[PDB]
Amino acid sequence: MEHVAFGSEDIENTLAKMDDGQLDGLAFGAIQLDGDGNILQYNAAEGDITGRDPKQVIGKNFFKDVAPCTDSPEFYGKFKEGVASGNLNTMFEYTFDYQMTPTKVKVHMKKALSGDSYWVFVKRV
Ligand SMILES: *C(=O)/C=C/c1ccc(O)cc1
Repeated sequence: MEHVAFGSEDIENTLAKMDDGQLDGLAFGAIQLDGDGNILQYNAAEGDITGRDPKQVIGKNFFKDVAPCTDSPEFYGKFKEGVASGNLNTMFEYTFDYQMTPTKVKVHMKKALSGDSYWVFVKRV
């Protein structure tokens, strides 16, 4: 076995129905979004490094109301491509340095199978 897997234990499935402790003990924050970039879920992993938390970032747009860096052609860019492609599936090396310290993370976002969503999993590096 290797370290925590990015795709990990079928996140999307565990994020549509949640797991034991809402699978918040992962190493990659799992966030969802609804046709606009409105957070649907966030989990405690990423929210534990920055403190965002889901109940707090709930309603906050993860593109401009939570992270002002994801509103670019590399983060929201591949998101506007996956949303218009009908199968969001992209990743990229990003750095969360918003009002805080310099964070590094390998991102991996895909099209949630809940019916039509968009989740961005950030795996701290
Ligand atoms: C860009 O500045 C992103 C910042 C960010 C993303 C995710 C988090 O949990 C915290 C900050």
